Amino acid sequence: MKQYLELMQKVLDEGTQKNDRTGTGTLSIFGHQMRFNLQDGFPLVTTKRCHLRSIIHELLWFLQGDTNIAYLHENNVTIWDEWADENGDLGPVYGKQWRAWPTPDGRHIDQITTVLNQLKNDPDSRRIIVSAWNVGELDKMALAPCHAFFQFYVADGKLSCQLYQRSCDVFLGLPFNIASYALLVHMMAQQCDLEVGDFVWTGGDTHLYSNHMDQTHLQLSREPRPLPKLIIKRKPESIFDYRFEDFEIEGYDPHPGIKAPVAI
Amino acid sequence: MKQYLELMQKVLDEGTQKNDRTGTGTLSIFGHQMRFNLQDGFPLVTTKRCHLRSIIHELLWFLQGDTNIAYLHENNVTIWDEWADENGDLGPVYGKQWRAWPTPDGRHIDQITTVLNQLKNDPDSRRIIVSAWNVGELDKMALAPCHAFFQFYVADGKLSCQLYQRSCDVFLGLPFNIASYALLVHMMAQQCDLEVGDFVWTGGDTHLYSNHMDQTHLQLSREPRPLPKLIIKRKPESIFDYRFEDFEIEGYDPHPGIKAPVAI
Ligand SMILES: C#CCN(Cc1ccc2[nH]c(N)nc(=O)c2c1)c1ccc(C(=O)N[C@@H](CCC(=O)O)C(=O)O)cc1
Ligand SMILES: C#CCN(Cc1ccc2[nH]c(N)nc(=O)c2c1)c1ccc(C(=O)N[C@@H](CCC(=O)O)C(=O)O)cc1
Ligand SMILES: *c1cc(=O)[nH]c(=O)n1[C@H]1C[C@H](O)[C@@H](COP(=O)(O)O)O1
Ligand SMILES: *c1cc(=O)[nH]c(=O)n1[C@H]1C[C@H](O)[C@@H](COP(=O)(O)O)O1
Repeated sequence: MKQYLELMQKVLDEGTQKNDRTGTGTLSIFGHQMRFNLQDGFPLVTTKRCHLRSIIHELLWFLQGDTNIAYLHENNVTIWDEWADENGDLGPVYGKQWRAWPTPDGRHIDQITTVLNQLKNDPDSRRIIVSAWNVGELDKMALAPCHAFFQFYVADGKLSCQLYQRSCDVFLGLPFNIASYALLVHMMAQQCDLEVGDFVWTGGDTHLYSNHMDQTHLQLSREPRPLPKLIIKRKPESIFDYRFEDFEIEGYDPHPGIKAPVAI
Repeated sequence: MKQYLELMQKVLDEGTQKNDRTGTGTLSIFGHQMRFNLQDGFPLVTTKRCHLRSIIHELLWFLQGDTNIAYLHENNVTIWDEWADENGDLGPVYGKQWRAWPTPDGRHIDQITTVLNQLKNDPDSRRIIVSAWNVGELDKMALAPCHAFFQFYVADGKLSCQLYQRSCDVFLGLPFNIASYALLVHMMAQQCDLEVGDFVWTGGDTHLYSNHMDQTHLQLSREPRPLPKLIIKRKPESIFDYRFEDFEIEGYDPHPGIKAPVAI
């Protein structure tokens, strides 16, 4: 995508060399924003082939309130393998926080149900937020939340969403993240009888790993193609009733995929 | 300031009319980001006279972990009066969350001290964050956190900070929020022996209240003056030991003040 390739180039041009947690080294910038008019098409990267099944299953897994990779494995999704324990658990990550944020007194808050009811009963609200950044359970998570905070917004019958990503691996994670959130907005809009608006992505530490330089240069030489179109084939009784089988992508004609190692 | 005045014009140029919680009505845009290089000068609005006295006291109050307006009152600051109860309490708002975020297992996390330790021992960390968005305690708060989540970053010996403000009253609140955080960055940098970098402001629902329109156009007809300079006269033993008297703002020649009603 135009704005994705531009960020990719910006990181190369203005990035500072940093020794990161993995000891791999990164080139990074701090503070960046992008906006995607979802009406213009589904923001799935065309300069390299991305696989929807992993994106879709991870999102459905999140909405289930699940934190164990078992489900992901039943569907051949291996993206979280390197951080799960002997028992396949990742800790109280995204899924647990979305559906059952634990209160200090033992209760649990379901942020997704709250958000649904807000979009339906009070769309003008400036508090339609979901946060995965639970400070009191951070030490129990396999990896701290990358996409950690998002807010919904409704104007002119259109639903927009802004994500704050504290840490962003531009080559591997960013394409997944954008598509995952674009997808959720479509599901939310469908469940709330709203049209899709914009997806605004805001990043904190935005980086390119040193061992992704070749892959980046390769990708930067490819011309972006027209964005695909998402089609939801069924309308479930609720936001928790979607299945992988309900999503179809039309007109996705990307450039060949590019392989790259993950920083553990 | 140039960045601030451009934002106002943007809200006016592409904002949508929205109804709101206060019943006032607003002109609103969703998603915006601006950057202030702190080395260029202290970002205190010059197109209208701002009162640094209240900005400073509110910040020291936050750092103390206080949520009762008594302290503010003994210092003649009345900015939080309309939301305080009979006892002057605001509930577990900013001060409490920054200094004592309650965990489900009975602990309390001091996010300010943790951040300070991170800046000293692991400045390259991508997790130097402070969150006021405690989902489990939102129901006890007089008003949900407007400036809800901020992240620090270090590069080239300079300290940067990005704030995600979920709701923003452009005319009244924003000048306060910008100066407040720029002040926090200076204090943090002085404690960690770092230079001041950039302050990146990101907003969710950014709006102008319907009853601030005349004031807004009056302000926009003014030319910004040179930014003032911030001088810290002492280096306290801890970030919690600053006093109002340690700060001095020089070269501040603002245009006349413009009064506007606050929406409760
Ligand atoms: C974001 C996110 C979720 N995640 C989780 C997640 C967890 C830790 C991380 N760590 C680092 N260093 N970068 C990441 O982007 C990252 C992402 C992902 C994990 C792996 C792949 C990945 O290896 N992608 C391959 C496809 C492999 C496959 O289809 O199985 C690719 O080339 O695209 C993508 C996303
Ligand atoms: C942000 C923030 C902190 N706060 C708290 C705070 C709480 C609720 C809010 N509610 C609304 N609708 N807008 C706000 O900006 C806002 C701000 C402020 C509160 C009041 C003023 C205010 O009345 N502005 C006058 C100040 C006069 C005085 O000093 O007493 C001004 O002309 O600036 C500014 C900041
Ligand atoms: C985390 C997972 C995700 O959804 N998106 C991402 O891009 N990432 C990346 C960021 C970073 O490279 C690594 C997480 O490491 P850290 O916690 O920031 O040190 O995965
Ligand atoms: C809240 C407090 C602050 O520091 N700064 C702000 O700009 N505000 C504003 C935002 C909004 O106009 C109102 C809070 O209302 P709501 O919770 O968003 O409905 O005060």
